[PDB]
Amino acid sequence: EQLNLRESATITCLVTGFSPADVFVQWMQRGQPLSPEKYVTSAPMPEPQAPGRYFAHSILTVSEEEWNTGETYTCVVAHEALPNRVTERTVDKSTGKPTLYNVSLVMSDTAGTCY
Amino acid sequence: VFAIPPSFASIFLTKSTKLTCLVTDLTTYDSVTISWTRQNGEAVKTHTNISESHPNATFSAVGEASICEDDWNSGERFTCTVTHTDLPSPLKQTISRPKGVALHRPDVYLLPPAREQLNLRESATITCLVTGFSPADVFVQWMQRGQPLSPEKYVTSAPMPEPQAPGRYFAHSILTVSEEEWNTGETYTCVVAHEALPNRVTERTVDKSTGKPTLYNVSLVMSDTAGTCY
Amino acid sequence: ERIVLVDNKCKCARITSRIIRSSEDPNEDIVERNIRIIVPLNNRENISDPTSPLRTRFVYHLSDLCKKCDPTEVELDNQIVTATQSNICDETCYTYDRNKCYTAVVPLVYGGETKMVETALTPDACY
Ligand SMILES: *[C@@H]1O[C@H](CO)[C@@H](O[C@@H]2O[C@H](CO)[C@@H](O)[C@H](O)[C@H]2NC(C)=O)[C@H](O)[C@H]1NC(C)=O
Ligand SMILES: *[C@@H]1O[C@H](CO)[C@@H](O)[C@H](O)[C@H]1NC(C)=O
Ligand SMILES: *[C@@H]1O[C@H](CO)[C@@H](O)[C@H](O)[C@H]1NC(C)=O
Ligand SMILES: [Ca+2]
Repeated sequence: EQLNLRESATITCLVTGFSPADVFVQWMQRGQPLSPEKYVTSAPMPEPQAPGRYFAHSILTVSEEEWNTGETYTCVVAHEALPNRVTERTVDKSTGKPTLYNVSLVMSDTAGTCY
Repeated sequence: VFAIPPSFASIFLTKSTKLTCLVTDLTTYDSVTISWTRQNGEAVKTHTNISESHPNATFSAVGEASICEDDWNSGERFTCTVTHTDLPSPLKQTISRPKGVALHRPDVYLLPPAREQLNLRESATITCLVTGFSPADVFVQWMQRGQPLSPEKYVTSAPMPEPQAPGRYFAHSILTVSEEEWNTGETYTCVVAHEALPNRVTERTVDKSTGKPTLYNVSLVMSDTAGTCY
Repeated sequence: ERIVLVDNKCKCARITSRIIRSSEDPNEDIVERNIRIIVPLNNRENISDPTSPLRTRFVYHLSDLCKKCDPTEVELDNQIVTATQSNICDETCYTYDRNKCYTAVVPLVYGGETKMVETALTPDACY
């Protein structure tokens, strides 16, 4: 619905399930840190069904011509409970949700090793 | 005296080269003496093993020479100097590794038994087709479910020249098994031993479901294709 | 423009994604997902055990193919830190891999030696 307006695209980083309250969320595009005026991240509020686990948003407001050309917007999120302390989710149009899967299960007798 | 050179199976599996010169159709003669020699004046190690007299009015004897591997691939004309007074000829039979043959790897194909044999229900016959080896010394060995088989349940043929390639020789190893053994899986593996092979061993397997099957029971499950993929 | 999404050479699945520039308006450009799966009809259930039974059921969890459990580096303002790329992980190998050579060990007997020699289940892989 938002891309049909062809004005702006809001990418949402859904950091949820963290029970220590404090979380750091930064967006990067092509390995460069995006400006903090581009994205706005919420204060952590408790997850509804969870007892004390929190959730946070991060809304990156990019123009639609950037997202429809297939630019990777990476969500770098830092938390204490993470094993490597930082998780990087990336999204772009090419990964997305596909609108035409074309599968070819080539059932070959003489496959053996992949080529 | 038969001239039997130790093949690559001896020098690989036994880790020793026993140069045997077995006398054949020897009418019984007391004090049989066997010695071993080279083409030149050097003498390789004489025999240490002797055999008992054959009951059919004949005498049996096997020479031996525990020479090293590297002088077995030397190529000199080693001769088994059998000391005999009944026959004045020493019977110096010549056996050596021929240097002129250029190595070629044997490829093994495992042909499953034909349906015209399985419908007869007597006994299935899996054949290991070893094609294209130049040194003419293949040791085709047969197993069953990872367990090796008896040496008499399979007969490996003598190597014969290939139809197309003249310098390459081929062998046919044939294993006869019962018909209900083949229809209950029990994957038979043919393993070969050869010089030109990389690890000196190549294994192929067949069972009921692999070799020329009448059914392909493929059940593809592409689970979770609409779910997450970066 | 087929970007290579996965190139899994152990289950032979290759997934590639592209934006087909189909129409003039930039929205209906279809995100196309090309799953290319080679099913080995004769490979066994355990590829490294050649005496294993024939593999009949070929299940491909496509989320398990698309996991990226190699941590990547990211450049912060003051630090470079290893960053996990997925929450999934914390291998059937229907097919052999070309780069990987698989060896099985066979019992070879001549005079009862039982010298256990390794074969090459995939020739022309480590030669
Ligand atoms: C697949 O086959 C290989 C080879 O037979 C198995 O590896 C051997 O497994 C046994 C028992 O677990 C061990 O004693 C050996 O040391 C293993 N050898 C090697 C070279 O790894 C393997 O376990 C099999 N895998 C499955 C899932 O069946
Ligand atoms: C075919 O595969 C299915 C998969 O579960 C199995 O249940 C069935 O027994 C198989 N049939 C044959 C004849 O192999
Ligand atoms: C998907 O469609 C494209 C045509 O755009 C074709 O080239 C490709 O081979 C298809 N994918 C598979 C896995 O066959
Ligand atoms: Ca490799």
